[PDB]
Parts: sequence; C-alpha cells; structure tokens
Amino acid sequence: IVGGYTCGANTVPYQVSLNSGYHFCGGSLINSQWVVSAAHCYKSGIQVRLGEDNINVVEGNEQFISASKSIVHPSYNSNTLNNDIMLIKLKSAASLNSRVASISLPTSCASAGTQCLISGWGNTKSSGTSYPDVLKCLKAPILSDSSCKSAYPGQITSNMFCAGYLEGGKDSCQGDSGGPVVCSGKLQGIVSWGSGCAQKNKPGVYTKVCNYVSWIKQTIASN
Ligand SMILES: [Ca+2]
Ligand SMILES: [Cl-]
Ligand SMILES: [Zn+2]
Ligand SMILES: [Zn+2]
Repeated sequence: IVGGYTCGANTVPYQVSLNSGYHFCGGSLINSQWVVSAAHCYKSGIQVRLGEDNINVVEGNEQFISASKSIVHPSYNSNTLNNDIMLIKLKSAASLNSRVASISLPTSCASAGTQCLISGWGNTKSSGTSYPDVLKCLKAPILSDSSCKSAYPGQITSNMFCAGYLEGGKDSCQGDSGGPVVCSGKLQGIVSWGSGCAQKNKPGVYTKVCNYVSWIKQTIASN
C-alpha cells in the first residue's frame, strides 16, 4: 500500500495473509471456515495466517491453518481479470476473538463517494520496492465509473470498480492482491489490479463483491 499508514496490530481483524513458504496474497475471513481472496492468488499449497500484524515475527496471536480447498469463480478470465474472486476453505475452524473476526458481506453495492478502508502488506513505493512487514491501511473513496473507465478504456466490466485518488500518491500495490476493501462495515471489494501503483490518473481496480453474494453463499453452503 502506498501513502497509507500502519493500521495497528490487529485493527483489521478480518485480514488474512495467504502463505506458500512466504506471503504472496491477502484475503478476508467471512466466517470461521471461509476466506475470500482474488482468483489470481490461486496456488496449490496455501496456509492461511490470521491475527497477523508483522508477517516475519510470531507475536503470539496468530493462527496458521491450512486450506482444505480453493474454488475459483467459474467465469474467472485471467487475461482480463474479470470475475477475480476465489473462496478458500480452512481445514479447521478459526477461533474468532478480538484479533480474528469475520467481516460481513454486503446487502447492496456501495455508491461512488463512499469512503472505504483498504489494507494489506504490499509494496509501499510507487517507484521502488519496499515490502513492509506490518499491516498498512489506506482510507480511499470509491470513484465514479466514469473516472474509472476513462483511466482504463475497454478494460472495466460491471464486476469492477476503482477507488483511490486520481492525483496518485495513495493506492494499493502488488503484494496487496486478494485483500479487503471495506466500506460501512461490509466487504465491498477485493484488491485485483491497477496500473503500477499510486500513479496519477491510474487508480486501483477492485473486484465488486456485491455482484457475487449469491455465488458465495451458495458455494460455501455446498462445500
Ligand atoms: Ca506475526
Ligand atoms: Cl496483502
Ligand atoms: Zn500481500
Ligand atoms: Zn496481483
């Protein structure tokens, strides 16, 4: 995340780190047994780490559980990143406490202008590589579709929305993929792609979760 701040140890209690020997993506806990992340984060051999603050230091409040299965959205297109969402089931249930909590799924989509909180352990430099070890946060509004589509012509579908600042300066960045975008207490987005990080007129693009609630609910209930 670039132009963001240190959230604080466990202040985004629904934030997860996907690890396959190292941290490679973020995710959101939706209930004791399931995590939602980006389909482009699909890997075989995932370990989910909950209650994480510093990914390189075991400070006692962590839970490391292996994934029992992964379900990529049936219509995921790796070329356009359209329908970039995946569900991960935990082999054992997470013990929910003050530091490990689930986030709610939306009942309706959020309007442009709404302020959201984007978090993760990604790169913090636009022009440079600096990978932080503690969680970073960024408060950013949802942009109108018009400004999102002018920045990426022919690339935005109805399953994506942009958030950030057009001036640039603030944005999600690689590493952060699969992480949450929460607005008014609901998980409204998943970090999906962007043009580099924090550039001017290049906001981040997020998977629009409100369009997949029935698929999420139906799939978790059947698996
Ligand atoms: Ca840790
Ligand atoms: Cl992340
Ligand atoms: Zn990351
Ligand atoms: Zn990515």
